[PDB]
Parts: sequence; C-alpha cells; structure tokens
Amino acid sequence: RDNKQAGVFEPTIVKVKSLKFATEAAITILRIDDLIKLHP
Amino acid sequence: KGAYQDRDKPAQIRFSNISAAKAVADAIRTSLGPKGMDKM
Repeated sequence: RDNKQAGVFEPTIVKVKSLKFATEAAITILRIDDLIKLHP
Repeated sequence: KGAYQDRDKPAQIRFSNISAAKAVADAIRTSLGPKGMDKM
C-alpha cells in the first residue's frame, strides 16, 4: 500500500538499539562451547 | 646385582597424580590461543 504516506510511522533509534542488542546477544552466546554445572 | 624395591604404593600415587595433572592440562587446553572460545 502507501505505508509511508500516513500508515506506519516508527522512529529509527528504537530499531538501531534493537539491532545492536540483537548483535550483542548473538556475539555473547556464539562464543560458548562448554558448560560446567556443579551439584548443590 | 641388587637394589631391590618392595614398595608399590608411592609409584601408584605418582602415576595417579601424573594422570590427574594430564587430565587437567587437557581440560584447560581449549581456552588457549587467540582462536579460543569461552566457557560457561
């Protein structure tokens, strides 16, 4: 449809922050290759 | 013509210590070098 005319209107800072958080989460998780779970 | 040994417990203790040290070194061998990953 038209969208940009008057349909959807969202800011860019929110999307930038979401993309940065997703990238940081994908980076901080892919660097894991071993788990050590101790017994209580 | 002599030098007889009648003890075996210190030898087994030393062998077990060497095996434990080798196992520890092999376990910590992953997190080494610039191309290493992180553990959890």
